[PDB]
Amino acid sequence: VPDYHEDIHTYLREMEVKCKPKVGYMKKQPDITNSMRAILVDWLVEVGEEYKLQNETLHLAVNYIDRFLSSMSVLRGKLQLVGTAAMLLASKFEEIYPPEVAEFVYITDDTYTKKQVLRMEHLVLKVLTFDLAAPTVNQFLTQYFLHQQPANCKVESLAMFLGELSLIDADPYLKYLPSVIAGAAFHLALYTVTGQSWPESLIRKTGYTLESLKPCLMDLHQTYLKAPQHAQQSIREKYKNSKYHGVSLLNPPETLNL
Amino acid sequence: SMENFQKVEKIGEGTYGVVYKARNKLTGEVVALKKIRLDTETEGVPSTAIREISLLKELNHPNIVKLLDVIHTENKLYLVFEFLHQDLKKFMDASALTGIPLPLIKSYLFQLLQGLAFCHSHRVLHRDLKPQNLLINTEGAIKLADFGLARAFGVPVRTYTHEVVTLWYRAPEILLGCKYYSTAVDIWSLGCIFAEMVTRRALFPGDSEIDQLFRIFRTLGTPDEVVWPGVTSMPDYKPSFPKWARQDFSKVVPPLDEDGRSLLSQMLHYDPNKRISAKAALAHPFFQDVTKPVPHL
Amino acid sequence: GSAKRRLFGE
Repeated sequence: VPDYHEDIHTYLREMEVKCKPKVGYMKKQPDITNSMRAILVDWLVEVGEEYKLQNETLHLAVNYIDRFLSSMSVLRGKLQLVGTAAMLLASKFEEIYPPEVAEFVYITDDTYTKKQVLRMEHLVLKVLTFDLAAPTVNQFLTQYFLHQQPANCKVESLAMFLGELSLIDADPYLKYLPSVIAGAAFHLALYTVTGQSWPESLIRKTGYTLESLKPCLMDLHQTYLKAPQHAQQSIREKYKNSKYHGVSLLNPPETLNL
Repeated sequence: SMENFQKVEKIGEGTYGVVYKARNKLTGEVVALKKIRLDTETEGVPSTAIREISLLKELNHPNIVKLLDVIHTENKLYLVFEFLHQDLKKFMDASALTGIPLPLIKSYLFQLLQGLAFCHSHRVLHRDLKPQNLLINTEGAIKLADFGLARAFGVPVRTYTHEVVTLWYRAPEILLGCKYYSTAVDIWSLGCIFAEMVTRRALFPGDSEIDQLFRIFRTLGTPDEVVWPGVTSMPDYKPSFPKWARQDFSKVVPPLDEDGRSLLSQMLHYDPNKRISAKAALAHPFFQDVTKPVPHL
Repeated sequence: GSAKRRLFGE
């Protein structure tokens, strides 16, 4: 809807910064770890395929978690509750048909009650001061796709895959803003399937050159290289289906030429 | 909390509870209070709400209604809004024989589109613009309101909720059963509302999906593959529809001079890709001479 | 059809 491409993009670029969570946030959280975070996000991924939600809801949910765990020290028993409650929130925000709450109790395998989920819902809401309309790695990729010469579901798919991979890894990717992570991905995903690269009309639109991307780009590449060997695979299995053109089986480049 | 508000009358009731005129006992400020009923074990905070707030929270504009506070009290939610005199459908009922001064029309719509263009540029769809939903004040401002059904869109757009816009203001791409829609739907509505301001009576008043299409058809002409490539391939399109033809707008909208007509139709385009937008509209020649006259209430 | 699960010590 080119009438407001830029006008939206710009707004968004400015919103991330606002809805950006605190980098080493896990370092002050006394009873959880970047490690357990992943077990957490990795699961949500899995929840997302079962209940047939949107990629958006993942990215939204992850981010509510990150933001929230940026302010409330939560204990082990409860990380899962926080994460269920945010899934629910991203649901209510973004799906036409949000899963219901009992369905969300069910996927935690009756850990918490109904009340509890709903009670956290609120806290998350209060703590987030109702600011749930976040930009996501998804949002930007979606937009960047439009500058695709020409479009190619594989590249689109891989782009996603990658992008999503970063949800799991609190370090570094908590370092990067979604617009970059999405920059880091789309390129990576291009060069791989078509050996092209960050198209110049996105240098112009986002003002991010190859160079500026590099530090995201390097990390993103590792993370891609080592994806068959990471502790959490739920994403990887996901981008095995035809839905996503089998991209997780594509074999990444072995050197980024950067 | 509400320990500090006094309810005054109940102005309006909607969706999930009521809507009250309220004054703030410390500051005097007259406010509108929309209570939202929660309840544990139910779906929690309902999602009209979640969307209603988060989106409203990020929409700051003279012509978007202003959220002041949201008061989370464990058992209910209260949205605190600035109070506005009355919605645009009373003002219009109240001038059914008088009329609306052209420069108030001209102005109300400027404003409207200013609010909407901020909405859109901030990737929020309103999805329920109609008179009951536009509030005005003594001083001649007008603001988009009731964001109940608003949602944050993406670019490009995804398939959204198809059950959408009040029948009368529902653009055809929605009517004819579309899988995708966007901003255009916000502009069908102003479009209509525009005319409704001019004639002081509904443009296309239908009482089911078919009628509302027909009325549209008997005005802007049965559409074809030349004025809107894709039509005869949209899901709920029937070859059987009748091929009425276009009335001249000088019938449809008799008081509108040359330049309103122009915008009215650029607003009322069939093809959504082509249907005018905000910021686009604003710069239209209708609006070269705009001002801010004060409404006779 | 199998994603329910209890992630940690509660």
